[PDB]
Amino acid sequence: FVNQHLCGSHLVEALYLVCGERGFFYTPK
Amino acid sequence: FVNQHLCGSHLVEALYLVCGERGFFYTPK
Amino acid sequence: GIVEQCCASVCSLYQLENYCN
Amino acid sequence: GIVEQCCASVCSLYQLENYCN
Repeated sequence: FVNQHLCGSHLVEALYLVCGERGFFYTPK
Repeated sequence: FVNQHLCGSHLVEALYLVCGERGFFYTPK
Repeated sequence: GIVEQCCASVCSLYQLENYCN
Repeated sequence: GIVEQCCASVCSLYQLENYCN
């Protein structure tokens, strides 16, 4: 699922799945 | 959509919708 | 943290916006 | 940023993990 174009909710979803209980930051601009 | 229990992808989704182009940080632990 | 306030209990816009950049 | 590297172009695990806490 990660090695593709990922935009908006699709990108946030990938971060959530990959990062797990570490969480993440989403900084689009 | 925000004034309910929100867990896991549901919570990340709410942050994405509310925060818009500011983005957000998700720090569950 | 956010899990305690929005998953384990009822979330709010006031709390969610605290996590926006 | 992340949009340029993963939306406007093809994402990678190596880049996504850079955004994990």
